[PDB]
Amino acid sequence: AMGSMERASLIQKAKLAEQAERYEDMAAFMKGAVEKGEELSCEERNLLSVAYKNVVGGQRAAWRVLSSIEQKSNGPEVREYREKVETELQGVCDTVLGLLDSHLIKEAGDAESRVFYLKMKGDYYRYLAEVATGDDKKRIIDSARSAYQEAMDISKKEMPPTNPIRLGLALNFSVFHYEIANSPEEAISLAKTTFDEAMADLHTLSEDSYKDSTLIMQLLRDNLTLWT
Amino acid sequence: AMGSMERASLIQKAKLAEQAERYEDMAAFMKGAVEKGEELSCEERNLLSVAYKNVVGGQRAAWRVLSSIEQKSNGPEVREYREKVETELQGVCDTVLGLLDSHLIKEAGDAESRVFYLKMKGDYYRYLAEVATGDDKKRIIDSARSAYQEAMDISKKEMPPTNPIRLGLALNFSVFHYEIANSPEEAISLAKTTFDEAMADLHTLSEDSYKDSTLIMQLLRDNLTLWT
Ligand SMILES: O=C(COc1ccccc1P(=O)(O)O)Nc1cccc(Cl)c1Cl
Ligand SMILES: O=C(COc1ccccc1P(=O)(O)O)Nc1cccc(Cl)c1Cl
Ligand SMILES: [Cl-]
Ligand SMILES: [Cl-]
Ligand SMILES: [Cl-]
Ligand SMILES: [Cl-]
Ligand SMILES: [Mg+2]
Ligand SMILES: [Mg+2]
Ligand SMILES: [Mg+2]
Ligand SMILES: [Mg+2]
Ligand SMILES: [Mg+2]
Ligand SMILES: [Mg+2]
Ligand SMILES: [Mg+2]
Ligand SMILES: [Mg+2]
Ligand SMILES: [Mg+2]
Ligand SMILES: [Mg+2]
Repeated sequence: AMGSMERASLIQKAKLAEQAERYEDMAAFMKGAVEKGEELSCEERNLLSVAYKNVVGGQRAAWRVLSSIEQKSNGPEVREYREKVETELQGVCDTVLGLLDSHLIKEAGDAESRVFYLKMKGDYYRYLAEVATGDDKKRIIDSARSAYQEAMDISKKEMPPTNPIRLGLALNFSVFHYEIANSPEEAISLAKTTFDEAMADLHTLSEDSYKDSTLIMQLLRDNLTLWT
Repeated sequence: AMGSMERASLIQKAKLAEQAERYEDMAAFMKGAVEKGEELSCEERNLLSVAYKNVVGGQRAAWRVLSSIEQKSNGPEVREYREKVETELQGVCDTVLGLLDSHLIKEAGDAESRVFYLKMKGDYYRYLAEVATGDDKKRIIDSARSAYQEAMDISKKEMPPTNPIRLGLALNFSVFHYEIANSPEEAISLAKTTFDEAMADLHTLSEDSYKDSTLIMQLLRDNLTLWT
């Protein structure tokens, strides 16, 4: 439906939608912008991520409420409605994964863009894994793992240890280990090594970069406190 | 789309949607329940009102953000996007007004139901008036006024001055006077008389009814403080 709107108009309206807290509209504007076929700038990548993270975050919160009610009950209505919300969540994840596969990741050559998109691929397979069961669950977990791992490999080679995208990737991959992969030790090791290597590199930063990096380091520390 | 689902299943899912904060789903379930053609119980009327008030409240907040940006700017994008949100808001209001006209109000014979629905009719024409301009604005304002006035007439004849639906009607009609009809004196007079007549009737109430009534009386007092 966004095929007739200018790329720049879609980006302008995504920013308006963010100000209005209209995240479904924001996501649809950014999907239309991606579908124009041009690469995204750093600012535009962040708009894309904010839009979908807010949409899927609402779905995940709803799914958890309904799943909890369903588990306590264990007619068909609670299961039906949890399945409805689950299907819509899966559809959002599949949409984001589709944009990354057609063709954001393959055209992303710079480390900052390529790591950003592979982290997104990890995150959306992670959200699919949260609602998956059984074997099907295994291949989805492995897809998340693989994406995160490729992102980590590039990030370690190409970015300093305080880079916020590198930090955010390591934070989310640590959460994947603790919450999805049943690997709390790997989660704790990753978060601690990431924190310590960032701390050692802070001296190289300006006041503003220091604020950006320490904000995400505090998230790693909050998890380490939750986990130990 | 809800024609195939049982009335009781729609009500059950509206309650699940409320717990999950999925207000658009809640509204669609309650629209389907109304369209079954049976009258609504007190609990079901409240589900209908909560669902739509949350949906339209999100739209009104967005519309205000976009309208403010538009006014400060005074390309077409801000106006286009404000018009999109405005049209969707109007559509929600027209949907609610349609349910009241087909056929909730005409089958509502008891004072508690009839006042509830006429207050809703007042409120949704009020939301249409907030975004209307010009003459068209006049007939919409008069529709809101007329609905509120019929509700007030029944409420004064049929309900005690502490009844929460009577109190809530008077609160919203006072807001209509102050914010829509440019009649701050009528707003203040209504809120003050309503407050005083409720205060005089509190002695007749149980502990729980007293809590219900004084909660809404505090809203009247908060407005009187804002307005004087
Ligand atoms: O509360 C959280 C915390 O999740 C973190 C924390 C650190 C890094 C990444 C995430 P997330 O990508 O949101 O799972 N996420 C969240 C956000 C919205 C809805 C729901 Cl149900 C959840 Cl769990
Ligand atoms: O902040 C309010 C206060 O509105 C009142 C106050 C007392 C009675 C009735 C109402 P309302 O029916 O929400 O206009 N409402 C509101 C609720 C959601 C979005 C927006 Cl923009 C608004 Cl203005
Ligand atoms: Cl359902
Ligand atoms: Cl490339
Ligand atoms: Cl638009
Ligand atoms: Cl009747
Ligand atoms: Mg063009
Ligand atoms: Mg049942
Ligand atoms: Mg399923
Ligand atoms: Mg490239
Ligand atoms: Mg580099
Ligand atoms: Mg039936
Ligand atoms: Mg422009
Ligand atoms: Mg218009
Ligand atoms: Mg009747
Ligand atoms: Mg009576």
